[PDB]
Amino acid sequence: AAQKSFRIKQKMAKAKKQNRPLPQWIRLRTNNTIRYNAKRRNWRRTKMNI
Amino acid sequence: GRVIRNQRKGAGSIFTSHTRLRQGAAKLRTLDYAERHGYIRGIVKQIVHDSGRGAPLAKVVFRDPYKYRLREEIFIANEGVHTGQFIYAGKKASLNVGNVLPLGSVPEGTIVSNVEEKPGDRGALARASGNYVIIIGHNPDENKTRVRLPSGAKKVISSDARGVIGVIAGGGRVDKPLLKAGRAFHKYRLKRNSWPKTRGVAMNPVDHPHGGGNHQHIGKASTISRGAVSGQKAGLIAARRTGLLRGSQKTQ
Amino acid sequence: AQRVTFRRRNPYNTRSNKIKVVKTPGGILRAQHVKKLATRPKCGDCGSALQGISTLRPRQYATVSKTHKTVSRAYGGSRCANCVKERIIRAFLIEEQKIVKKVVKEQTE
Amino acid sequence: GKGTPSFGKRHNKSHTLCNRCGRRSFHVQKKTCSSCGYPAAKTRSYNWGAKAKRRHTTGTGRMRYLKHVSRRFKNGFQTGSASK
RNA sequence: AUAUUGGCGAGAGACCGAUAGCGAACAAGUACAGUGAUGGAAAGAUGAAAAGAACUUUGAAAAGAGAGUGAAAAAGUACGU
RNA sequence: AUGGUGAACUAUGCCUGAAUAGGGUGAAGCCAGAGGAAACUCUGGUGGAGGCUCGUAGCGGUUCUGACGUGCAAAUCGAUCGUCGAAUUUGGGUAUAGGGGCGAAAGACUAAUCGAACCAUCUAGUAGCUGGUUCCUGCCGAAGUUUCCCUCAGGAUAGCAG
RNA sequence: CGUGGAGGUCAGUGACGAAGCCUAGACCGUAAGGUCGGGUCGAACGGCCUCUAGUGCAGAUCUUGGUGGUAGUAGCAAAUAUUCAAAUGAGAACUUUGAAGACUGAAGUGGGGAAAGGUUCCACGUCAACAGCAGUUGGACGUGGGUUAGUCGAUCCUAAGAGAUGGGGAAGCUCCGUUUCAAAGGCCUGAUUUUAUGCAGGCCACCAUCGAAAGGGAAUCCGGUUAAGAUUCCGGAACCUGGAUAUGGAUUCUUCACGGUAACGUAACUGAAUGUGGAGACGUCGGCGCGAGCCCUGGGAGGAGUUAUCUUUUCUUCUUAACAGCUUAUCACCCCGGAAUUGGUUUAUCCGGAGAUGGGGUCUUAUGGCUGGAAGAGGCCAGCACCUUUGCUGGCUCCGGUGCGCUUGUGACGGCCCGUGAAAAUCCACAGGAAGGAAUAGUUUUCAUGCCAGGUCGUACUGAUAACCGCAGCAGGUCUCCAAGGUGAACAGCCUCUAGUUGAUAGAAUAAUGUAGAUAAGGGAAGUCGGCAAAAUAGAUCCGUAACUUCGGGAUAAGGAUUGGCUCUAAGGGUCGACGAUCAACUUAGAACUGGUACGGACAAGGGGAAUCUGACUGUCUAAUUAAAACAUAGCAUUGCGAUGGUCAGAAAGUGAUGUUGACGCAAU
RNA sequence: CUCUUAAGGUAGCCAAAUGCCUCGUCAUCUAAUUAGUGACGCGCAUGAAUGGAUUAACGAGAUUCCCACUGUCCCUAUCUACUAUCUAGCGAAACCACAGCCAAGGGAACGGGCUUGGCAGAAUCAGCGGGGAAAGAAGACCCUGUUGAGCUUGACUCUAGU
RNA sequence: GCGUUGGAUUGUUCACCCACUAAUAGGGAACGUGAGCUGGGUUUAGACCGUCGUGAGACAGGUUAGUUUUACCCUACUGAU
RNA sequence: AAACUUUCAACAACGGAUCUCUUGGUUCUCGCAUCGAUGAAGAACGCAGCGAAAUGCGAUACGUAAUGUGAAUUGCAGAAUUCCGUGAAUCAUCGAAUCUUUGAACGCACAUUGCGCCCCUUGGUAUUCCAGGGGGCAUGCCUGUUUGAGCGUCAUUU
Ligand SMILES: [K+]
Ligand SMILES: [K+]
Ligand SMILES: [K+]
Ligand SMILES: [K+]
Ligand SMILES: [K+]
Ligand SMILES: [Mg+2]
Ligand SMILES: [Mg+2]
Ligand SMILES: [Mg+2]
Ligand SMILES: [Mg+2]
Ligand SMILES: [Mg+2]
Ligand SMILES: [Mg+2]
Ligand SMILES: [Mg+2]
Ligand SMILES: [Mg+2]
Ligand SMILES: [Mg+2]
Ligand SMILES: [Mg+2]
Ligand SMILES: [Mg+2]
Ligand SMILES: [Mg+2]
Ligand SMILES: [Mg+2]
Ligand SMILES: [Mg+2]
Ligand SMILES: [Mg+2]
Ligand SMILES: [Mg+2]
Ligand SMILES: [Mg+2]
Ligand SMILES: [Mg+2]
Ligand SMILES: [Mg+2]
Ligand SMILES: [Mg+2]
Ligand SMILES: [Mg+2]
Ligand SMILES: [Mg+2]
Ligand SMILES: [Mg+2]
Ligand SMILES: [Mg+2]
Ligand SMILES: [Mg+2]
Ligand SMILES: [Mg+2]
Ligand SMILES: [Mg+2]
Ligand SMILES: [Mg+2]
Ligand SMILES: [Mg+2]
Ligand SMILES: [Mg+2]
Ligand SMILES: [Mg+2]
Ligand SMILES: [Mg+2]
Ligand SMILES: [Mg+2]
Ligand SMILES: [Mg+2]
Ligand SMILES: [Mg+2]
Ligand SMILES: [Mg+2]
Ligand SMILES: [Mg+2]
Ligand SMILES: [Mg+2]
Ligand SMILES: [Mg+2]
Ligand SMILES: [Mg+2]
Ligand SMILES: [Mg+2]
Ligand SMILES: [Mg+2]
Ligand SMILES: [Mg+2]
Ligand SMILES: [Mg+2]
Ligand SMILES: [Mg+2]
Ligand SMILES: [Mg+2]
Ligand SMILES: [Mg+2]
Ligand SMILES: [Mg+2]
Ligand SMILES: [Mg+2]
Ligand SMILES: [Mg+2]
Ligand SMILES: [Mg+2]
Ligand SMILES: [Mg+2]
Ligand SMILES: [Mg+2]
Ligand SMILES: [Mg+2]
Ligand SMILES: [Mg+2]
Ligand SMILES: [Mg+2]
Ligand SMILES: [Mg+2]
Ligand SMILES: [Mg+2]
Ligand SMILES: [Mg+2]
Ligand SMILES: [Mg+2]
Ligand SMILES: [Mg+2]
Ligand SMILES: [Mg+2]
Ligand SMILES: [Mg+2]
Ligand SMILES: [Mg+2]
Ligand SMILES: [Mg+2]
Ligand SMILES: [Mg+2]
Ligand SMILES: [Mg+2]
Ligand SMILES: [Mg+2]
Ligand SMILES: [Mg+2]
Ligand SMILES: [Mg+2]
Ligand SMILES: [Mg+2]
Ligand SMILES: [Mg+2]
Ligand SMILES: [Mg+2]
Ligand SMILES: [Mg+2]
Ligand SMILES: [Mg+2]
Ligand SMILES: [Mg+2]
Ligand SMILES: [Mg+2]
Ligand SMILES: [Mg+2]
Ligand SMILES: [Mg+2]
Ligand SMILES: [Mg+2]
Ligand SMILES: [Mg+2]
Ligand SMILES: [Mg+2]
Ligand SMILES: [Mg+2]
Ligand SMILES: [Mg+2]
Ligand SMILES: [Mg+2]
Ligand SMILES: [Mg+2]
Ligand SMILES: [Mg+2]
Ligand SMILES: [Mg+2]
Ligand SMILES: [Mg+2]
Ligand SMILES: [Mg+2]
Ligand SMILES: [Mg+2]
Ligand SMILES: [Mg+2]
Ligand SMILES: [Mg+2]
Ligand SMILES: [Mg+2]
Ligand SMILES: [Mg+2]
Ligand SMILES: [Mg+2]
Ligand SMILES: [Zn+2]
Ligand SMILES: [Zn+2]
Repeated sequence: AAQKSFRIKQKMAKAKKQNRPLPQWIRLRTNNTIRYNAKRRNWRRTKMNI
Repeated sequence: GRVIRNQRKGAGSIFTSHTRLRQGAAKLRTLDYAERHGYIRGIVKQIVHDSGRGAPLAKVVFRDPYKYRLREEIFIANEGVHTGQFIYAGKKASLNVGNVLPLGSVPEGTIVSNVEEKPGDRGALARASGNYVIIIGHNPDENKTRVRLPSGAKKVISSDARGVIGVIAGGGRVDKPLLKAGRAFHKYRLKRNSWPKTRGVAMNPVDHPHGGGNHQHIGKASTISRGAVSGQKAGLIAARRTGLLRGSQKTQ
Repeated sequence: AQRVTFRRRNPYNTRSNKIKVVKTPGGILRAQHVKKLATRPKCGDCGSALQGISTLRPRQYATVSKTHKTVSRAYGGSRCANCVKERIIRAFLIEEQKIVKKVVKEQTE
Repeated sequence: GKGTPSFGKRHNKSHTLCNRCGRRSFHVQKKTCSSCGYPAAKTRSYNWGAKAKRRHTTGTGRMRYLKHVSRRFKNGFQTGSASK
């Protein structure tokens, strides 16, 4: 809203920091059934609902 | 099958009075030693409009008898009361318009306003614009005063109950046609959400006892017993009689 | 012509969001937010505006010398000159009437 | 109206984040969380809501003290040191 | 002595074998929907071992054709059958 | 049925804000003039009233029963329209919650849900009613009739069959 | 007969290939099925005797998943519109740049914001997916950068209201109530200074807290700066709050100032408790006055355009912030004076012996003027140097006019109400006179200067025909500020400037039938349920206007006439000294002339009348098939009720609504 | 003159948005009128705040006539844009027992199939609305159910309140 | 074989009258024909009246308002390869 | 005769059935009794050389201390190979600590990373203003302590 509470900004900061693809050195680990970031969010597809 | 409008009014959610603009409760002074034994002189500082009320209020400032300060009181202005006028309240105050006197201290035939029902309740009777109480007599033994109320009822009150000499100002107000739904709107906007009123006969049966039917009609007698219950008491509750009033009032 | 914008985040034409349009030394038009105008202090007896007393928003009176807020008279920046004169006359005359009432009561007995 | 045009007027949150559970179930006007019941002392739960109890019950977090209570019991709530 | 679809620790089964069995064998009460109470999935399998295809060639590239690894590429991660 | 969740839509009250070209008409009050014995009357100006009016922005939604009707759209689009300074329009805050609210009243509205919202549980609710009911071959092989039933799309009973 | 699993057995089959799967190949059985060969494959499985069951599918608008025909089909057609060239690139209708043509046309397709979103902002790389064509581009993908405050908000205040406590109710979750049936108190200080506290002198309490990013509110502006931040950064210049404070000034020998008749003036010019007052603090409309910005415009100093011809021409720059000093109003007030021959006076008729007009003064400082800030800034130019940082060097940035103009602020008024149009925090002042005060000196941080500090959170961007909601990049919905020229009554329509966009899949044809827009001889509603649809009318000026009427209307009734262009004519003003001089803007009326008799030339823009039914009217509702005669309404009538009450709430309450009420009221019809 | 009621519909008004008969009768309106209007009234079944009668003004209300006006029509024609069409790219859905030429017959009494005839030649494109008793939805009407729900009432049985 | 009409009133089918005409015959085709239209009527939900009903409500009684969806498939037909 | 349609086969597709697997579930049995104001369960936000999650943890942050084992961890990087050692480890064990903001949640509030008060201490002359560090201030109830109130009331002086 550009006049946001610190709580909202903090959740926004966490979302920005976790908005990234899978680290590519994962998928080299020994067993590693993890293929991709299945929790990837985008502002155009799914709303954070705060 | 539904809770009717007069039943919903009791919850007081949207039916509370719109009291934001009001000046305060209109009351006599607290019945104290000065008024019980002598009189106290205050001064009328303002005659002001009260929202939702027809009669104007008078802000009367008295000296505090026990602490150096002023005590402002909100009286209902009697007709003829003016700003800068000295108001006298007490057993020994003079029979002058605007003075507050015990009912026993005024002669028979006196016209008073804002009359206490009990001594010290600070005003209950004849408070609406143009209304007044008439002293019709005293009973000194078992000290009481018989008075005529605006409704025509005769009441016996303690001779220590106070009233204000004169008639409540603003009289004749209901003599002007409102002429307009808009004027009724603005009248009730400052009183309460009781307007406009849908006729119960224009509703459905679920909404009102009078609702339903292939024509709009009550269907049963609109005179409803006093012993009826909530949801039934729509129409003429406990009517002694109906029809155009022909003849004289004041039964014996 | 040059069109201006509000400078605070309030976008509504409220009483505390009044703007004038000033031309800057940069040669451009710009909105300038203007405070709400002050009301003249008024007599406590008659309600007229008090002569000689400065007209500021309430808290600005603390940032100003006593001269701006008072008048050199018996009721300063509280009551007007005519109201104070009326108070003088009423006090004097009513005290005299009180003395003569006391004398009348003492000599009617 | 009442469909697509009326959905355009949805910009005022009835609920915001709850301090206790973080679920965005704190009713702004009621000042009450519809999920955990904050600010009531008890945590809202119902036996008709078995799935919700399962969602929020003990063990759904890290348990942070209780995960070690069991080992401490097994060792008898000892207090000293292992004494090389 | 009795109870115990919770907790902790164990031993089992003529039980089910990834549309079954708990909703969830997997970053499952997750992703996602709803203002909210709540609702709530899908999704296991290269190969013994990545040895996960060096190198050449055509193509802007993706890729193709070869070459090669491998027991098998009629196993090429779009992977057992 | 029990226990919960909703007034971000909308209904209504309250609190606090905001918004509404340009025209027509020309009410009180006021000025001058004329007439009259008087009571008073008349004329011209001024003025700028009204839940007045034409008509923008608004707000609404008549008719085309137009467009679309696998839509731009689970209600829109175009023209034509009602209204447009107060019972006006609207933001935010706030209150009212399900046999409850709210209703200038249509059983309307109460989050695409209303002649009783939504959510979960009771609950795999009951169904004389509809649909389905999964391998082969061999042998035997019907009844729609009797009596009774709040029975007449059902059952019991006897009969027919194994 | 077949299937999953179980006991026994065949010391059964099997990596030299179990199971599974495929196989118009073979055999057995009436059949359910069984067996074999071949291919594929890779780790288990079978015959028989028994045991056991979640044991056999074609259906259940069956469940889950997958897949078709339809079918390269329906379609990708609203929002005027694109074109040329170059660059980039593998590839260009769509990217970039340039050129052109257009549009939004200031009630924007512009510039900002609130809610919401949450990184979408910006840069670099970059096109697998997404952008219903494309894509080298992107709100995409990958990696990073980015949001700077004492002064802008939140924070503080209270509003409707929410809600602890004390108490009461409730089995209870909890409910009521918000100052109440409460022992609800800290902040001041003589003394105590065994210590500025306890005892011990004395002054004030009908009470938590939450509730506004649009209400109230301490204080900041200009210029510059970034890829992206700016009232936050930088430069300069201010201000407020809290504190500390020392000088100067002021005051005091008549201690707590002088002046003015007065209104009041000032650099100050003591002032506790307590009280009082003011500000905060308030509706709406109308005309009038004034200011600011904008619009228009003259001269001049610059730059640009046109120049066959004309145009001393067309466009453009010429600016001045917060803050500070001096000065400046309407209103109001004071002194003199005493007014009828009543005068003054507004557009609007109010004012005067309760003292007018007049003469002279006082005041608020909205606001304007000058100066400082501040020309050093910003703007417009010119002349040089340039592998760069870029360097510079100069000049000018001036003086006016105008108004029913627009936007806005404001003042004095006027109209309106049975409507009279918040509260609190906070700040100030007064009354009072507690106390404290001077003479090799006391007093004064409301005068000046000087010193220190001002925390926390937000701050990017969009705000929508793509950043919100509507399943989406959806023709829907979603609050608000600013607002240029012309025509015109006009924020109408139409065209244009600044700014922005040129985005909607395209190319080629031009059948039917459509959707949207139009025209039509003669007739003129014969069509049709019905004039549905369409047409006709339309602006302004002048004339003329009926029935009926509640006398207000009806009414733009009806019905007519005129309207362009051009050249003139007349009338309506300001300032200054019966006139003279000077200056200025439009509105109205008329005349001649003129023309393919056109002229509200586009745009814009009533059809009218005679009646009947019905509802008085304005207003309201079935969001999404009904706008009506339905509802409401004012008016009328009836009913209940005098508070230990009427009506209505609550499970109960030491509980509520009406009620901050009182019969001219509330409640029910 | 009777029977008779609580009272017997008064003032008004009417084939009216209330009149069955009924397109009532008379008049007017027209060439022609189940329409409109004005009258009449033993009025199935008009009528007095369940308001009667009337009413200026107002009305996106219902209706009749007239003038104007017109493609509503006689009776159609033509033009423009965008589609449709063809192409490059992109690319769904409804629906689908199997499918798709008729006539008659019989048949669950209206066949695409069956019988008897007629016939019958690949693959197709644009249109079209006869048929597919086309699609959309377990008919909303009707009936049945010992299935409900909304609403009402001296139904049965209760209940808050009082 | 060939034609069998234009109108006033009414949703109307029917009827009735005006009028022209050679004549203004009767009928069928799912009482032909609504993915051909229209929607005046009937026949949802709004509303008014009359009679009936205590009432909610009823009325082959009257009155006013009231969303008419889809073809691109197969055949048939019209044209066209 | 092609094309086209249909049927079958082979190979290739589409799709993910079948078969075989199984650190999962389900049911039965046996044993045990241990959450929290010494702040629980739950929540938010952070923490790694390179992590978005799961898991672990709390500014001592995929952990510190202690004990045991005895040489790893591993995807890369780095370190180390003394590793015959108080010593690797994403080991096990776990008795000592840390334990942000919260939460019954406790100074008052909380749609605020809002607002106080007390003590010690540090800096800015500083008891008073501002700031930094540390430690505290909820309610009900119980026992006790201290200070009090009430002509409720006793005694003494009077
Ligand atoms: K009413
Ligand atoms: K009724
Ligand atoms: K002064
Ligand atoms: K409009
Ligand atoms: K129902
Ligand atoms: Mg009424
Ligand atoms: Mg109704
Ligand atoms: Mg009822
Ligand atoms: Mg009743
Ligand atoms: Mg009705
Ligand atoms: Mg002054
Ligand atoms: Mg709804
Ligand atoms: Mg809300
Ligand atoms: Mg599963
Ligand atoms: Mg697999
Ligand atoms: Mg193999
Ligand atoms: Mg709301
Ligand atoms: Mg109008
Ligand atoms: Mg529309
Ligand atoms: Mg339509
Ligand atoms: Mg269509
Ligand atoms: Mg109804
Ligand atoms: Mg069952
Ligand atoms: Mg047999
Ligand atoms: Mg029986
Ligand atoms: Mg049957
Ligand atoms: Mg089994
Ligand atoms: Mg094999
Ligand atoms: Mg086969
Ligand atoms: Mg294997
Ligand atoms: Mg089974
Ligand atoms: Mg099957
Ligand atoms: Mg079957
Ligand atoms: Mg099926
Ligand atoms: Mg399926
Ligand atoms: Mg196509
Ligand atoms: Mg289309
Ligand atoms: Mg277009
Ligand atoms: Mg370009
Ligand atoms: Mg345009
Ligand atoms: Mg344009
Ligand atoms: Mg960008
Ligand atoms: Mg594309
Ligand atoms: Mg592409
Ligand atoms: Mg990005
Ligand atoms: Mg501020
Ligand atoms: Mg409470
Ligand atoms: Mg607050
Ligand atoms: Mg504010
Ligand atoms: Mg910016
Ligand atoms: Mg600075
Ligand atoms: Mg002096
Ligand atoms: Mg004077
Ligand atoms: Mg100023
Ligand atoms: Mg404005
Ligand atoms: Mg910004
Ligand atoms: Mg922005
Ligand atoms: Mg914008
Ligand atoms: Mg969206
Ligand atoms: Mg003009
Ligand atoms: Mg014609
Ligand atoms: Mg013609
Ligand atoms: Mg004609
Ligand atoms: Mg006709
Ligand atoms: Mg006809
Ligand atoms: Mg007709
Ligand atoms: Mg029309
Ligand atoms: Mg006319
Ligand atoms: Mg007329
Ligand atoms: Mg009406
Ligand atoms: Mg009006
Ligand atoms: Mg509707
Ligand atoms: Mg409608
Ligand atoms: Mg009515
Ligand atoms: Mg009669
Ligand atoms: Mg009649
Ligand atoms: Mg008639
Ligand atoms: Mg006719
Ligand atoms: Mg009567
Ligand atoms: Mg009647
Ligand atoms: Mg109207
Ligand atoms: Mg046939
Ligand atoms: Mg037959
Ligand atoms: Mg068939
Ligand atoms: Mg045949
Ligand atoms: Mg053929
Ligand atoms: Mg068709
Ligand atoms: Mg057909
Ligand atoms: Mg059925
Ligand atoms: Mg059904
Ligand atoms: Mg039965
Ligand atoms: Mg029932
Ligand atoms: Mg038919
Ligand atoms: Mg048909
Ligand atoms: Mg149809
Ligand atoms: Mg038909
Ligand atoms: Mg109809
Ligand atoms: Mg109906
Ligand atoms: Mg009746
Ligand atoms: Mg019927
Ligand atoms: Mg902790
Ligand atoms: Zn005064
Ligand atoms: Zn919660």
